[PDB]
Amino acid sequence: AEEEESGALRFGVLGPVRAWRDGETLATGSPQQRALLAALLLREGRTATAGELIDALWGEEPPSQALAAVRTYASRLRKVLDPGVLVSESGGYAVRGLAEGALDLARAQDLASAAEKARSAGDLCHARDLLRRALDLWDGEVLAGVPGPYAQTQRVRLGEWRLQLLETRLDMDLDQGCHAEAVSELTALTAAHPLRERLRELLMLALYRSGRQAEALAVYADTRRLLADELGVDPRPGLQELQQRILQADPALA
DNA sequence: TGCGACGGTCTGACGCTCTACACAGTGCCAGGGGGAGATAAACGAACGCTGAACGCTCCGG
Repeated sequence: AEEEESGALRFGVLGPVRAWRDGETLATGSPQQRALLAALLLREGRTATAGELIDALWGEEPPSQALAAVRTYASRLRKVLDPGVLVSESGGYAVRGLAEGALDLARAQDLASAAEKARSAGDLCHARDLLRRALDLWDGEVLAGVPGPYAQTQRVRLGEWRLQLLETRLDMDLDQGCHAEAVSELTALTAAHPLRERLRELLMLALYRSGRQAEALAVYADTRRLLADELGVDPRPGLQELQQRILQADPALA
């Protein structure tokens, strides 16, 4: 609320895509219109051609006379948005005139970069606040209810990036000494994510430093059984190494 | 026709890499035809809301 500048236009892509003019929300429109807006936004104001926009929205099988569909989608964007924010260059469209902090993806990138810089500088409270601000950006699943293979690719990429953000965040939480909340939320996540090995290693190191051991090795046994049932292979050697060093009761982690 | 000579025509002028680069002085606008992009509407489609309605276990007086 402290950065609510007058005349500032804010866009939301990390969840359901939305447009905010000075605090009031705009009617984005149809799901394909929303996906076109997302495709034009994530390129950081780079000119995307109409054929590439068609490929991003629809993929391999477009209808024959539906370039005018993208034309009227862009016209509806220019209706909803400013006349000058969306510019037409070389037959394509680009969302220009965006100030800093306008796009939530760029804000997340800057927050992650600042968190990494503070990790390099060793500042725990500052990077903790930066990651707290970062996690308060996306609401629910990214790109909710939009079609297209580009939308699917962005969805899975940003979900994976959020997974690594949670991994780094909670590894730092185990570094600073936050046991209870970490154990609870990682139990919830591994209930949601059954085959994510990194989060389960985080559960192992968290429970080893929290005074709880039985459910830790129970989760580990379930992990090996499910990984053998669904894949037929052996888990990563780092998980076995950390479990072995847990078994010998090494006081370095404690 | 035989003669030299006069002349044009035509050809290549061993092999490779290490190296290896680019190329410069004199007109001007109006009228008209097409297709690129924005517009607002349109015919058809399926997308939702309406809970209703059928049937099940159900705790039960």
